[PDB]
Amino acid sequence: SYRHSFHAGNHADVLKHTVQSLIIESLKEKDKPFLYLDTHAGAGRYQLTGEYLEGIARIWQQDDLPAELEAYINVVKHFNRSGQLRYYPGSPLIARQLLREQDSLQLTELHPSDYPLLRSEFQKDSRARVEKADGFQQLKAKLPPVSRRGLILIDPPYEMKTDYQAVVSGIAEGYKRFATGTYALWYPVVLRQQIKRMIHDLEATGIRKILQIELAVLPDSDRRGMTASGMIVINPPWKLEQQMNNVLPWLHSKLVPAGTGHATVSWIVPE
Ligand SMILES: *CCCN(CC[C@H](N)C(=O)O)C[C@H]1O[C@@H](n2cnc3c(N)ncnc32)[C@H](O)[C@@H]1O
Repeated sequence: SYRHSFHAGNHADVLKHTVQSLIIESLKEKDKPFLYLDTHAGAGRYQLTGEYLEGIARIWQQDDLPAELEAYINVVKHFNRSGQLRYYPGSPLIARQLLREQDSLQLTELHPSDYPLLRSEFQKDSRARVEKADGFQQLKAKLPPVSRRGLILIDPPYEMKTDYQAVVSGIAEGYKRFATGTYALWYPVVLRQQIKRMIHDLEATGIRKILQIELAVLPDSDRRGMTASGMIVINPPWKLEQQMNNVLPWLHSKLVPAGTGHATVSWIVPE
């Protein structure tokens, strides 16, 4: 039975899957195949009361949906053709629906209950390989892709402050093996100081061309839980900065009617 999740489809998922879909659509502009590598792939889909009421529900049926959200929202509608929100597609299903016949998917998830669900989403998809394995080890084992093109999505649990260091080390290892790939790292903002230190750690790797996309629903706080989330993109498609500048004001206005927080795009390290 599909996994239920109180947080699925919230503002952070909206931002993460919007960015994912735009990167995939840019990669599809060239006919050459590419790899989609999902290090922390989850269950695949989520059965939706819940934070989706403040996230995807606020945008998916809007008449003025920006063109930059059409690919993502059309996947959500594919899984909800009745017009009632019942299922939220995870990053693996976004990729399954947007990738072309010549592209490849490599998905990993250690969760003992969610790995079987993920496997069942791809049992009839010959483009995909699903493994019950550590996500960061895939940045060593699966890179570089034989196709020499790819999006690597890194979407891990952040459960203590050593995890923030593990993500940067993992990315450095992937980048050493595949310096031209696009790496998209999702992060939460609970304590801003922890994100500031992670970003410094990422800069200290020497990797260039790192874009930061962040959407906050509340100002930074000491005891409000997750107030924001973002995507750090290494080697973003050239269009992505402008696409996010086009869509972030609309997205923030729909996700946060009270107008609190912010939505920004900027460079951590330039080319
Ligand atoms: C940041 C947590 C995201 N994670 C993967 C989501 C996937 N990329 C998507 O876009 O749909 C959520 C799923 O990861 C698995 N998981 C395993 N262990 C945890 C912990 N400790 N916290 C959260 N998530 C965990 C689950 O399958 C989640 O649904």
